[PDB]
This record gives sequence, C-alpha cells and structure tokens, in this order.
Amino acid sequence: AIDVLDVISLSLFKQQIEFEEDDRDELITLYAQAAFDYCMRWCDEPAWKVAADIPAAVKGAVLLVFADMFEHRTAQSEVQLYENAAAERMMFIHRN
Amino acid sequence: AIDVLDVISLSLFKQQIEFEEDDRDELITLYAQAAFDYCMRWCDEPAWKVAADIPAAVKGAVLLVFADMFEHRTAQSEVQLYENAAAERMMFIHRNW
Amino acid sequence: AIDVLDVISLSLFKQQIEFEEDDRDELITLYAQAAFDYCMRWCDEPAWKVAADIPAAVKGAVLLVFADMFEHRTAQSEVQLYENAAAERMMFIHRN
Amino acid sequence: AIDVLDVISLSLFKQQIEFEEDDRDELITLYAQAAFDYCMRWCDEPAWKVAADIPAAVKGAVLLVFADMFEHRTAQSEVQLYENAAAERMMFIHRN
Amino acid sequence: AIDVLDVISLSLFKQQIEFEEDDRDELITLYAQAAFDYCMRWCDEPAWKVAADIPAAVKGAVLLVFADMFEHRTAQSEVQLYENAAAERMMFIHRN
Amino acid sequence: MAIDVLDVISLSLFKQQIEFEEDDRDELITLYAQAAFDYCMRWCDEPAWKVAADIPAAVKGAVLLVFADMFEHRTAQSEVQLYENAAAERMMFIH
Amino acid sequence: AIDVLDVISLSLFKQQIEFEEDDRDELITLYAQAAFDYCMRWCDEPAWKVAADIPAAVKGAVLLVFADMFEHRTAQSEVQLYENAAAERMMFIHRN
Amino acid sequence: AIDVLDVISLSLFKQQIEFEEDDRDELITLYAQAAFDYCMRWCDEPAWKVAADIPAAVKGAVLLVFADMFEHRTAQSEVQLYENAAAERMMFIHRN
Amino acid sequence: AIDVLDVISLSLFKQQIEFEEDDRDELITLYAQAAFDYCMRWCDEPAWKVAADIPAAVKGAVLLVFADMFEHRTAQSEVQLYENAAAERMMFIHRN
Amino acid sequence: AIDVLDVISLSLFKQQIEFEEDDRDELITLYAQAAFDYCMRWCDEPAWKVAADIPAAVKGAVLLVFADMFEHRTAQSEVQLYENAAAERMMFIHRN
Amino acid sequence: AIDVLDVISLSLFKQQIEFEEDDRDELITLYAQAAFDYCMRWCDEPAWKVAADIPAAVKGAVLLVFADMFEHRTAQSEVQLYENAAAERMMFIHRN
Amino acid sequence: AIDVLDVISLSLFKQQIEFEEDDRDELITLYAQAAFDYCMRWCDEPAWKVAADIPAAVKGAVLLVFADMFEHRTAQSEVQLYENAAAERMMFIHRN
Amino acid sequence: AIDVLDVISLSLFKQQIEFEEDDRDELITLYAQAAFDYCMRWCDEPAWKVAADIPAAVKGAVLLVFADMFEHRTAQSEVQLYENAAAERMMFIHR
Ligand SMILES: [Cl-]
Ligand SMILES: [Cl-]
Repeated sequence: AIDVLDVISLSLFKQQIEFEEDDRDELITLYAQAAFDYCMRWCDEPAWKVAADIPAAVKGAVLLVFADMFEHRTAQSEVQLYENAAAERMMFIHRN
Repeated sequence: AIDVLDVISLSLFKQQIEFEEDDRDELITLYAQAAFDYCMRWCDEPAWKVAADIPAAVKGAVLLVFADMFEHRTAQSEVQLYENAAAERMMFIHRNW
Repeated sequence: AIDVLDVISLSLFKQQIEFEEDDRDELITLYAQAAFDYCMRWCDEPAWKVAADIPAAVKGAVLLVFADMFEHRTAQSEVQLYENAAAERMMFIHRN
Repeated sequence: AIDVLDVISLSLFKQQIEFEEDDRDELITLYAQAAFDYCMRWCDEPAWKVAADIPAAVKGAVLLVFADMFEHRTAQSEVQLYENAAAERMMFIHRN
Repeated sequence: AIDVLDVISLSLFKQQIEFEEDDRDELITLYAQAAFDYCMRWCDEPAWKVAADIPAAVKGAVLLVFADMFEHRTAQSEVQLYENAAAERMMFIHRN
Repeated sequence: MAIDVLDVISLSLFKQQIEFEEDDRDELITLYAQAAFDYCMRWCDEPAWKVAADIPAAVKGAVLLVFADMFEHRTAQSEVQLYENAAAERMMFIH
Repeated sequence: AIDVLDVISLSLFKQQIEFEEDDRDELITLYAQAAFDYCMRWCDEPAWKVAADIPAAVKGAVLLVFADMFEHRTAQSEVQLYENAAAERMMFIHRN
Repeated sequence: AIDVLDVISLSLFKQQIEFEEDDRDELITLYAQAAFDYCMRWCDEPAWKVAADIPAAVKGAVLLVFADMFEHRTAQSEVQLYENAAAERMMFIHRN
Repeated sequence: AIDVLDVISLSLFKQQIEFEEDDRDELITLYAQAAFDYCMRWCDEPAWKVAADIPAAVKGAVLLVFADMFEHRTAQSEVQLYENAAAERMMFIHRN
Repeated sequence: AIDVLDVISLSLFKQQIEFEEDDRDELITLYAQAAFDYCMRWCDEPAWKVAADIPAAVKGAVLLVFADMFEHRTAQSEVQLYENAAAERMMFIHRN
Repeated sequence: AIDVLDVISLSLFKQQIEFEEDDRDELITLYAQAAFDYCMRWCDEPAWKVAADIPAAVKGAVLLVFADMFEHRTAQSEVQLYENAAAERMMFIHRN
Repeated sequence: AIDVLDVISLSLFKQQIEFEEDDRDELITLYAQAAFDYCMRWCDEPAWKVAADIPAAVKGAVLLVFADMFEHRTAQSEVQLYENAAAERMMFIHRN
Repeated sequence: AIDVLDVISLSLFKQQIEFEEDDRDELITLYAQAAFDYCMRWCDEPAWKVAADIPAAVKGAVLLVFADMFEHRTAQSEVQLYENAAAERMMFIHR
C-alpha cells in the first residue's frame, strides 16, 4: 500500500489546517491516513501503484477530506454542515 | 475479539476530544468501546481478525462516533443535532455487502 | 435477570451526567434501571444471559436513555425535544 | 389496587421535581396516585398484582407523568406544550 | 349527586392554584363544582355512586380543568390558549 | 317564568370573576350578567331547566366566562385579534 | 319605533365607554341610536313593541356596536380591525 | 334634494373628527356633502323625502365615510388602508 | 367644457393638501385640471354641462386624485403605493 | 410635431421635481422630451395636432414620467421600483 | 455610422451620472458608445441616419443604459439588480 | 489573433475597477485577456479581424466580465452572486 | 505533461489570493497543480501540448478553482457555498 506521507508531506497537511505545532503529529497522521484511504477506495483505481501515480486533483480532495476531520470531530453536530462540492468534483474527474 | 485500545490508543481518543484530564479514563474507554463495537457491526467484515487489520477510514469513523458520545450525552436534546456525513461515508467504503 | 449496576456501575452513570453529589443515588438508580429495562426489551436478545454479555454499543445506548431521564423530568415540556439518533442506532445493530 | 407509594416512595417523588418543602404532601400524593392510575390503565397488565411487579421502565413513565402534573397545572396554557416521547416509549414497551 | 369537596378538599383545590387567601372560597368552590360536573359528564360513568368511587386519574383531570377556570377568566382572549393534552388523556382512560 | 341570572350566580361572584372591587358599577355589571345568561340559556336550549337550582355547575362556569368577556372586551371590533377560549363552549356542549 | 334611551340610559352608555365628560351627549346619543337601529333591523323581530321587550343579549350587542362607533371613527383605517364575534353571537340567538 | 347639514349639523361633523377650529368649515362641508351623496346613492331609497326620514344607522355610516375623507386625503397611499366593516353594514341594513 | 375651478375653488384644493403658500398656483391648477379630466372621462356623464351639475361624491373623488398627484410625483417609486378604495367607490355611484 | 415645452413649460417641470437651480435646463429638457414622446406614442392619438389639444390628464402622466427619469437614472437598480398606477390610468382614458 | 456624442454631448452624459471630473472622459465615452450601440441595435431602425433623427424616448433609454454601466461595473454582483422597466419601455415604443 | 490591449488599453481597464496602483499589471492583463477570450468565443464573429472591428457593446461586455474577475476571485463563495444581465445582453446583440 | 507553473507562475497565484507571505509555497503549489489538473481534464483538449497553448479563459478558470481551494479548506463547511458561474463558463467556452 501507499503511505499517504509519501504523497503529501506531514508539513503540508499541517499547512492545510494552519497548525504550526508538532505535538499532534500522531493524530494528524491518523486523519491523513483516513482521508487518503477514503479517497483511494472512492476512486477505486487499481493502476496507481506508487505515490507518484496519484493525480494532483486527488491530492486536493485528500486535503479537503483531511481538513474536514481535523475541524469537525463528532458524528453529529449542533451546527448544520454543508457538502463542499469541490471534494467530489476533484475525485469524480478520476474515478474508475 | 479486538480491543479498541489496540487499534486507537486512549491518548489518541483524548486528543480527538481535546480532553487533558485523567479522571475520566473509564468513561472515555466505554465510549471508545461503544463506538468501535458500533462501527464493527455496521461494517460487518469477518476478515478483520486483529487490530492491525482495521483500515484507516474505519479508524476515522470510530473517532467521530466516539467524540459524538462524549459531547452529546442524552437520547433527546433541546437543540437539534445534524448528521455529519463523514462518519457513514468513512464506513461505507469498508462495508461487507 | 441482569442488574444494570453489574453492566454499568453507578459511578459511570453519575459521570455520564456530570453529577457530583452523593444524595441522589436512589433516584439515579431508578433512572438507570428504567433505561436498562427499556433498552433490553427493545433489543429483545435472550442470548445476553449475564452482565458481561451486553455489547458495548448497547451500554452506550443505556447511558443516553438514562441521561435523558435525568435531564428531562416531565412527560410534556414547553421546549421541543429532538431525538438524538445515536441511541436508536446503537441499539438497532444488536436487535434480535 | 396497588398503593403508588409502595412502588415509588414519596421522597423519590419529591426528588423527581426537586421539591424540598414538606407542606404539600397531600397534593403531591394526589399527583402520584393520578400518574400511577393513568400508567396502569394505559399498560393494561393484570399480571401486576403487587408493588414489586411494576417494571422499572413503567416506574420511569410514572415519574414523567407525575412531574408533568406538578409543573403544568391547567387544562389550557398560554405556551404550547410538546409531548416528550420517552414517557410513552417507556410504557409502550410493557403494554399488554 | 357527589359533592366535589368530598372527592377533593377545598384546601387541596387552593394548593393546586397556589392560592393563599380564604376570601375567594365561594368562587373557588364554583370553579371546583364546574370542573367536577364537566369531567363527570365527559366520563359518563354511572357506576360511580359515591366520592370514593372516583379514580385518581379523574381527580387529576378535575384539578387541571379547575385551575384553567381560575387562571383563564374570559370566553375570548387576546392570547391564544393551547389545549394541555393531559386533561383529556387522564379522562379518556376512564371513559364509558 | 324565566330564570333570573342573579338567582343562579350572585353579583358578588360576578365581581370576583373579574376582580372588580368597586361598588359604583352594579347596574352595568348586572346588564353584562343578564346578557351572558340570556346567551348561554338560548345556546344550551334546555327547557328542562325550570328553576335556578336546575342549572348545572359547568353551565354556570360558561356564564362567568361569557360575562367576563363582555366586561373586558367592550367593542364589536378590536385592533387586536381575539381568540375563542374553548372552555366556554365545551362547558355548554356537555348540556 | 323604540327610543334607545328608554332601553339603555345615556349614563350607562357613557359607563360602557368609560367616558366621564358631559360635552358630547349629542354625538354619543347619535352613536347609541345608530347602534340600536342596526341591531333592531338585523334581528328583525316584530314582537318587540316597547323598550321593555328588548332582551338582555340584544342590549349587550347594542352596547358593543355603540362602543365600536365611539372608538373607531373612519370607514377605513391604517390598522386592521378584527370582528369581535360576541356582537353577532349575542344578536343571532334572537334573530327572527 | 336633502341638505346633509339638516340631518347632521356641522358641529356634530366636527366632533366626529375631534376638529376644534373654524377655518375649514367649507372643506368639511364638502366632505359631509360627498359622504351623504355617497351613502344616499348606495342606499337608493326613494322614500326618504326629508332630513327627518334618514334612519340612525345611515347617519352612522355618513359619519364614518365623512371622517375617512377628512383623515385620508389621497387616492393612493404608502400605507395600506383597511376597510372598516361597520360602514357598509350600517348602510346595507337600509339598502333598497 | 367645465373649468374645474368653478366646481372646486383653488383655495379648497390648497386646503385639501394643507398647502399654505401661493407660489405653486400654476402647478396646483394643473393637478386639479388633470384630476377633473380623469374623473370626468371615467364617469362619462354627458348630462353634466355646467359646474353646478357635478355631484358632491364626484367632487370628493376629484379631491382624492388631485391630492395623490401633489403628493406622489413619479411614475415609479421605491415604496409601493396602495389604492385608496374611496376614489373609485365615489365615482362608481355616478358612472354613466 | 408638438414641442413638449409648448404643452408644459420648463418652469413647471422643475416644480414637479422641486428643483431650484438653473444649470440643468438641457438635461431636464431631454427628460421632458423623452417623457412626452413616450406618452404621445403610448396614447397614439394623432388627432392631437397642437399643444392646446393635449388633455389635462395626459399632461399629468407626462409630469409623472418626467419625474421618474429625473429621480431614477439607471437601467437597473439595487432597490426594486414599483409602478405608480396613476401614470398609466391617466393615459389609458385617452388612448386611441 | 452615428457618433453618440453628436446625439448626446459628453457633458450631458456626465450630468446624467452627476460626475464633475474630467479625468474619466475616455471611460465615460466608452460607456456612452456601448449604451448607444446597444439601444440602436435593439431598436434596429434603418430610417435613422443622422444624429437629429434619434427620437427623444430613445435618448432617454440610452442615458439609462449608460448610467447603469457607470454604476454597475461587474458581470456578477453580491446584490440583486432589478430591471428599471422605464429603459425597455422607452425603447419598445420605437422598435422596428 | 487580436490583442485585447489594442481594443481597450490597460489604463482603461484599471479605471473600470478604480485601481490606481502599478504593481498588479500582469494579473490585471490576465483578467483582461480572459475576459476578451470569453466574449470573443461567445459572440463567435469571424468578420472581426482587427482591434478596430470590435463593436462598442462588446467592449462594454468585456469590461463587465473583466471587472467581475477582478472582484470575485473564487469558484465558490459564501455569498450568492447574481448575474448582471447587462453583460449577456450587450453580447447577444452581436452574437453570430 | 504540462506544469501549471509554466502556465501561471506561483507569483500570480499568490496575487490572485492577495497572499503576501513566503511560507505556504508548497501548499499553494499543490492547490495550483490540483486546479490545473481539474480544469485540463474538464476541457479535455489534448491539442494543447505546451504552456503557451492554454487559452486565457482557461487560465482564468484555473485561478478561480485555485483560489477556492485556498479559501475553503474543508470537504464540509458550516456556511453554505454557492457556485460562482464564471468558473464553468470560462472552461465551457473551450471544451
Ligand atoms: Cl419653457
Ligand atoms: Cl513559479
């Protein structure tokens, strides 16, 4: 399997969520892995064998899914959430 | 059966909810176990035999379900709750059909 | 039959509702026993013979139902209450 | 007939409504008797012959109905009241 | 006929509406008689021959109807009144 | 012989219904009382009530509600909407 | 043709509108006459031949219509007027 | 033709609109005449030959229409006008 | 053709709009002429040959239309204008 | 063809819009001419050969259209404009 | 083939928008040209060949469209724009 | 084939957006080129071979589309954008 | 095969979002690459072989899609997002 940190660096993930400290690397990495796993299964593209195979648009969707996990931590929320269409669209363009 | 704390450490569960105190470990552990039990039954995947088998997206769902339990303590509330789609979506892609 | 306090201790029930006093254990027990009876009958799973048989997701539902009775003491209220979907979903996956 | 106070003590009734005073024992007793009568007739279970026969979930409904009588004293109100579904779900699970 | 005050004492009627004075006893008695007449006619149970025949749930309905009379004095109001469902439910459970 | 309202409910009780403490409006209050009774009697349309004592307590409750409304709401049109209090008709309806 | 002031005195009309001045007797009389004429035509009862014949509910209606004239002076207004059902209901029960 | 001032004096017209000045007698007279003309035509009753023949309810309608002309001077307004139902009801009761 | 100023003097038009000054007599005369022209064509009554033939209710309408011209200067506005029904009703009773 | 200034002088157009200054005669003239051309074409009555032929109500409509141009300068605006029905109604009665 | 500035001078266009500077003559001229080009094409009248041929209502529309481009500079806005009906009506009156 | 800055100068583009600085020439030029490319493709007119061929209304549309790019920088926004109908209407009259 | 930075420099991308700082260059590069990839696949014009082939209207769309990524960082938001029609219309004109 592909390690998400070989596709998008840990530093870049932290920049996405504007998080400067190094004391949540393990939690952040879990969100990154969850996001990558989600996007890879959704795209379902058996041909991508290595980190360098992942298209830039899929990388953008990974950052959106990841950032959503960092900011929205509960399965139910008090404030209504709205789908940002950009995530599906970045991926749709590369689904099997 | 798989122990949820071998999949996601108690330390990580506490960071999910930004909870620093150590006097609620038993309650927090119960929420973690409940969330894991729920996500496992829902995915219904027999081939996940050990903790290392659990996919990252499923780990993401357990964290969301766990934090919901921690934050929302009553079966009815005065304020409406809205489903966060990420939890079911994280689980759906690892569902045994 | 199963004593709810063998499944979830009274101190956990008190922590669920962040209740620190020692003078409401009898009332709190009555709520806990009601929540457990409700959830047990709803799942209707006779394979749970002893306390250690109760699945973790059902314990979660019992705590939610319990906390509801603690917080919402009247059969009617002036403020509309909304069903928290987590209770039913935690029970559903273990219904007989 | 069963005496409601053999099922849930007067002291527990006063704790439900957080009522500290001792000068309303007759009134409170009347509400308790009314709530029990209502929940009994509703469940319609002739199998329950002694106080000990009353299931925990029915005790919870009796507390909810009792407290509603204590707090909401007129057949009409200037503010709409909303049914708390817990009371009838607690009873439903034991309807004959 | 049954005398309503043999069923629910005047002093209990006064506690229902939290009324302290002894100078509205005639008016309060009229409301109590009207509430009782109302509920007796609605229930239409010929088997209720003496005060002690009246069930607790019906006593509860009588108190609610009585209190509404005490609080809401005019046949039209400038604020909408909403039916409190408890009164009818208390009665329905003993209808003939 | 038409039943007199003041043999059914005293003026004292009419004044307590509206929380009216003064004694300089008995004539006006009597007229409202008589109007309310006339209305409730004709609406119930029960000739079986021959004397004051025949009038059921729930109907006396209705009479007080109708009376109090006349006292408080003096005009055939209002700048604020009025809403019917269901208690009035419900207590007449059962008779 | 009946004189309204034989039915209800000018001073009772003034009490209806809580009007304590003596400088508007002619205007007030006109409103009184208008209200009486209106209610009489509306009921259309040929049996009322003298002031003593006018029933109590019709006097109530006349007072309401009179007061409306006193208070609301224009065939059109800036603020919406709502019909007080009491007026029509008082006359209806004596329509011929 | 009937002179409106023989039916309702100028001073009664001024009391209707609570107007206490003498410098608009000519304009007020015009509104009075317009209101009378309107109501007489609407009623269409040939039998009213002299001032004394005009019924009191119709005089009531003439006052309402007059006051509306006095208060509301433009064929269009920035605020909605609402019809006062009394005007047409007073007239309709004597229509031919 | 009838001169509107022989039907309603310029001084009365000014009082309608509570316009004190004398420096707008030409504009005001123009509004008066337009309103009269409007009302005359709408009524279309050939029998009206002289100023004295114009009925009082038609004069009322003329005053309303005129005042609307003086107050409302633009074919479009940012605030909705609402039709005052009195203008049309006053003309309606004299339409040929 | 008819010059608008032979029908309504510039001084009257300025008074319509309460415009004091004398440095906008050319612009005001353009609005007046645009307004007249519009109203003349809408009415489409070629029997009007000279200024003196133009009916008073049509002059009223010209003033309203003119004033709308002076006050509302753009083909689109951020605030909704509402039609003043007076303009069209005053042209409608002289339409050919 | 017609120059807009021979139809409406730059100085009038500037008065339309109340713009008292000379440092935007080129931009204003461009708006004026675009507005004229738009209205001419829209009316599509070959029979107009010189500046003096263009009717007054069309000059009015040209000024409206022009001013709209001066005030509203973007193809999309955060605030809804509403069509001023005058622009289309001024033009439609002279459509081919 | 045609250079946009041969049609509308950079200086004019800056005046459209009221941008006085000199440090965004490259970005502004990009917006200008994009706007021009879009309008040209939308009209699809092969007869326009050189800068001078571009009609005035089309230049107005280019300015509008340009300014929208300058002001609205993102493919989605927190605030709904409303189409300004002037852009398409300016282009539509020159569409192939 | 075309690198977005050969089409629109990072400097111009920074200007688009009015961002002056020097420490988000790898993040901005990813957004730019993602925006280009998306717009290119959308247009599906394989006749554009080199940087200078890309039409200005497509460059405008790439800037819009880029800036959206920079400003709206989560797959779900608490505020509703509305599509800015300019992005699609600029792309559509070259499909
Ligand atoms: Cl002039
Ligand atoms: Cl670069």
